[PDB]
Amino acid sequence: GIPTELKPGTNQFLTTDDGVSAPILPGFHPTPPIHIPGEVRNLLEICRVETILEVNNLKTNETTPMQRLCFPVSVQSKTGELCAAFRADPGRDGPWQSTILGQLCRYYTQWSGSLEVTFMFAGSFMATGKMLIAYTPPGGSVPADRITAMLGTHVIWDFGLQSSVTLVVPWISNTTGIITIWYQTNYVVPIGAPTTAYIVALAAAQDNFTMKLCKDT
Amino acid sequence: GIPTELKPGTNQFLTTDDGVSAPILPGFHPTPPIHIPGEVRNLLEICRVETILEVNNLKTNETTPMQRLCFPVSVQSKTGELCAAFRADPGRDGPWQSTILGQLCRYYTQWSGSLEVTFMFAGSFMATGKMLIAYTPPGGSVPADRITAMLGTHVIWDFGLQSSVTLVVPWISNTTGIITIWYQTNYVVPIGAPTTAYIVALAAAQDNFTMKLCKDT
Amino acid sequence: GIPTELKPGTNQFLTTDDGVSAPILPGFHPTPPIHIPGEVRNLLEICRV
Amino acid sequence: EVQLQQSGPELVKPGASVKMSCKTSGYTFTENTMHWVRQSHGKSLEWIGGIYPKNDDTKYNQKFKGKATLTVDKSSSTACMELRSLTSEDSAVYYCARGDYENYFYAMD
Amino acid sequence: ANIVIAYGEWSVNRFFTLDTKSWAKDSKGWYWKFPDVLTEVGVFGQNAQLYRSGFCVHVQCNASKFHQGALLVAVLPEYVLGPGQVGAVLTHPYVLDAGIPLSQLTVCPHQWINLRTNNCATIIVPYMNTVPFDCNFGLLVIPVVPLDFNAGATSEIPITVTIAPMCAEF
Amino acid sequence: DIQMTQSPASLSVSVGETVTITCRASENIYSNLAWYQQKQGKSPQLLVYAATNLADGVPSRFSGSGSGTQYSLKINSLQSEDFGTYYCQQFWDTPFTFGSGTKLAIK
Amino acid sequence: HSTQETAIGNFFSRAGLVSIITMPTDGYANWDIDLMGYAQLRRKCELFTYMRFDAEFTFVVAKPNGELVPQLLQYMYVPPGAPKPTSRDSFAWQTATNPSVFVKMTDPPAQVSVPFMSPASAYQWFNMMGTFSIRTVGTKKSPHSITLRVYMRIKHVRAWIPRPLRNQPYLFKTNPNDIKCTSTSRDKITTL
Amino acid sequence: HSTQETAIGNFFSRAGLVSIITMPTDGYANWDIDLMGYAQLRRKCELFTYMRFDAEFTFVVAKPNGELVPQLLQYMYVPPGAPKPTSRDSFAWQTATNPSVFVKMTDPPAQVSVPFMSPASAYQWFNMMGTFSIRTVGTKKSPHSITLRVYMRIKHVRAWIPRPLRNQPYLFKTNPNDIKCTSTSRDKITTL
Repeated sequence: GIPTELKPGTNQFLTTDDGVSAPILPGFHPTPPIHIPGEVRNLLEICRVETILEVNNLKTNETTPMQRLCFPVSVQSKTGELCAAFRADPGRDGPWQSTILGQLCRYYTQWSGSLEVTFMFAGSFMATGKMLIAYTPPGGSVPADRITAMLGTHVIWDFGLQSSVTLVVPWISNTTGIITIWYQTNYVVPIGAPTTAYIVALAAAQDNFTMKLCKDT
Repeated sequence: GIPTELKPGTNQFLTTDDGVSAPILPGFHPTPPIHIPGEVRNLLEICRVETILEVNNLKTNETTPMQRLCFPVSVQSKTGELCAAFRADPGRDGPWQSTILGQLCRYYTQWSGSLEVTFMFAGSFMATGKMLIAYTPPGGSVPADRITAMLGTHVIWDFGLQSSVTLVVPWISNTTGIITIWYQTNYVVPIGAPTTAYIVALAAAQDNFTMKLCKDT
Repeated sequence: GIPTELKPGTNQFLTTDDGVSAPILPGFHPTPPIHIPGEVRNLLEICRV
Repeated sequence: EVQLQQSGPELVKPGASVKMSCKTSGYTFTENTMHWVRQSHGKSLEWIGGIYPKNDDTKYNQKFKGKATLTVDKSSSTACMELRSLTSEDSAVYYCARGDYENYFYAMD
Repeated sequence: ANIVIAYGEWSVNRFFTLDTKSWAKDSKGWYWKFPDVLTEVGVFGQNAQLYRSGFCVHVQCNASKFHQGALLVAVLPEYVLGPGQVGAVLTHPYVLDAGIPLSQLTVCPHQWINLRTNNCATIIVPYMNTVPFDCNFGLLVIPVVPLDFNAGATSEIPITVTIAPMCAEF
Repeated sequence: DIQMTQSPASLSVSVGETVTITCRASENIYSNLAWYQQKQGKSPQLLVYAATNLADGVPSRFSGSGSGTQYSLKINSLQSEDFGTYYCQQFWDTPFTFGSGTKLAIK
Repeated sequence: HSTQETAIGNFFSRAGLVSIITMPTDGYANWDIDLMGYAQLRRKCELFTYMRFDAEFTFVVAKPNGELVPQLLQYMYVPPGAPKPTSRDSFAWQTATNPSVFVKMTDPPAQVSVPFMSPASAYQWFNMMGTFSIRTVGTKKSPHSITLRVYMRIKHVRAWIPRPLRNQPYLFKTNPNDIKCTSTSRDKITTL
Repeated sequence: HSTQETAIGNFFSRAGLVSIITMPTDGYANWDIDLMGYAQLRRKCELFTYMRFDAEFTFVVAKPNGELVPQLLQYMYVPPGAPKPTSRDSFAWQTATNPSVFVKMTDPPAQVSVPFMSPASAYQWFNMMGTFSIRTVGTKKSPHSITLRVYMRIKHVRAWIPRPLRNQPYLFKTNPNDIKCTSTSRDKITTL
């Protein structure tokens, strides 16, 4: 026979080692598979679908989690007030824990890419007004008022015509950004129409978003 | 020599493992085989031959098993009476335990396919009459009378001309059907001819019948 | 190295097993054979006389 | 002081059943186990079975598999035993003994 | 075209006629063991005292149209229990005295004899053995349906068996 | 199945002598053996368990020994309160088969 | 980074401990095959509905203290529907249709593979692959405590119908039965 | 489903236990080769008359308690017609025409193969392949109890002449000798 000597690493079991074992039943023929709609080749497909974040998170809303989905806007708010401000880190606990992206980022350590945030206006049809959506670059400071947040990345959202926009976060890394919603014009309502509206926030990952170094939690 | 390390699974014996052993006698020449009629390549050939079921199964026939083979038909029976009714599951104990198909299905767990049932009339030549052979689809109910069994799968068997027919069970699965024999016309007999006849039931598996997951009993 | 697992039948000695052993003297050259009359290829030749 | 009090003897018609129960006191019931021993005539001893009331799991002798049936009540701290299909030779003496701590070994005191 | 070929493939030449068995209502069954039962018949009488031959057997029953019944004829290679032209009688036709049930007897080559539409049946079987030159196979004829007839008719129905050996090499 | 018997059938030992009693087992338990004292009309109690350690209420006169399949119980000396019978115990496997029993007398 | 690490195959690829079996001074332990045994590997499979996967098993035997003894053990697989052994001397251990793996403690851990056992095209989580049986060979007890652990990998992963994850903690084993918020809180809306 | 599982080859393929040999504190045990030893694998072969098969054998040695001891044993095959050994020191063990397999208890089970031994073209069930011999090497007794089990597979299955199965239970070993109905019963004909 061909002479050989056992090298170090014999008689061991490695959990990440991919071997080829011996089938218990050599003559068993399994049921042939059929085409099943909704097939997923990679976890990137699950991260690209839009899901609802929680911007309304508060100690008072613990009893009624249904109000956590949306945040109110009313006629009482004046020009220049800050409606909502939240940091976006997919991994950390917060508004991003409810989305499917933040949950899939818990099984992984290093993730990076670009993100997207979508808003929806469920208010009355005859209501009109403008909303300032600003994003502070990572490492900056919180905008003090409306005029200091216009110098950075911003988009004007007017629900009198366009009901939704897409804010693209340029870059994120974990080895964060500041999304603030400012009041531009006061909420305009006619007679008989509701004086309080709700806005639902959605988010989805882009194609350049990558992940690695699997770690269980 | 070529260095190698023993992977997990060394020094074990698997009952389903197909190896190549060392012949005890290296120079022994066995007797060369010759052509033997009646060769069987697969167990499907044994299931396709027709065999006799037991429809006459009763507590009284235990002393004389010879009467179990056939079931009587007489002039006393009127129109609309149920001659015989039996479920067909090849595996379960019952009329299908006597056939070679039911015995081969005992060594296997999952079997499916189509079946066939054949009847034979051993009665007198000058006798005439009609017989209703009905099959209830799996999951239905037992037919109450003759008129409710005609709506389903049925065949008219008249032994005045055709002495046998083939009833094909469309589908069976194990993860049953109802075969009933109803009286259509009364048994017609002339003078001097026997007033009681016997009918023998035969059954055979079809080509689409498959079996797997061998389990001993 | 190429991973492998020992199948049943390792560390045994079979009397009818034909192997290839290691020569004790690697450099010894035996005497070359010469043609010897009366050679027998098979025991059938002895039975036919 | 550990004390186990049994019931009184009964007269059973052959073919009927019997209810045997003996209360336990002086210790904690559920942490330990219970056993039964039959003394056949004239002099012999045989181990009927045992019950450990944490699951409850039990083990019986091969011959008593189809006769003896055991159950326990942890509210009154008692142990019960049922015997069915009594025959003429089934007359014997039964004992109530407490076993080890989650163990059937360590011979009963 | 009722010729039944076994297993799908194929002064010495003449028709040997055995005895005619009387088959009544209370009967059970008969069986013959080839070649042994044929060794005392005709030219083979002094021949048997190696043989390679195929066997062609004919089973004919003469009965009127007023009777009723059915028989079963089959060829079982190496049939061992657990004999002259008279044959023998099975004491337990259900197990055929083999301990083997009668319902599965149809696995072997067979032809149904029904007194209604057919008065005769035949089975052509070749020689099957591990050694080509040598109780090869028995012939089992047993009624599935017993005889029933009105009083005044003939109570005995003769059953004849004729042996016609084909391709005989001695 | 596990099976064991004692030897001999019965003994007679007066007060103040040595009692040698043995019970042999077919298989080897290696560990556990117990002895029980059962008088007339009363229930047994534990004396010596695991062939070595003795239970409460038992004096130093009772001492066990033996290893493997050969065990013994040495009683030195005998007292007038020791009258009764002895048994043996095996924890090796279920079900447990007890001893045959041996009766004591006074010479 | 490439797409190979986030792929469906590498997400179920890493091995895990699916069972813990301990034999005191019983003799045989029957363990049913389940992937729902522990919290890990459970939440991951509820992300999907239909799943088709081959099963790879690993048999690791040891004592409570860790030392190895030259004792021979038997590892048998019981297909679905086959009767379970009631004891060590029973008939189920001599059954020919139940495969067996004879390994010792000095023998490095054996690896067996179970093909797809379901009659359907894929498993439905919202699943019985059969059960095992393990005993020490011989008609007598073995004076050694055996504590073994079974490792299970997943080969040839196929996925369908992605489902939303379950935020609430699990109650029972066979059913997904005081509601808890899926995210943390903060005192105000404008606070970071 | 495919036709590969129901094929004649895969029906006899699975291994089984054909023997149980126990040596008390004798020294040698001679066991004759028979496939009729147990109920399983017996009823299966009576379905057919002529059968041609190679034989694969497995020698597994252990103690009653299961622990392994470094003791050397001898496994010898005796062809049909050869004399059987009458003792351990006899001449049959030094015979050159009787093959031997030298294995230890730590040595994993050896596997030997027996070709077709019959002078005819196929076996007739309605069959002696020879006998074995096993002893412990040395001129002195070995202070260890040896209990071994032999596993037997079947390679290159060939079948002829399908026969009806035997419904009645077996009586003796060499002959297929109170008749029992092959099926269950019911109180009426029209009842389900």
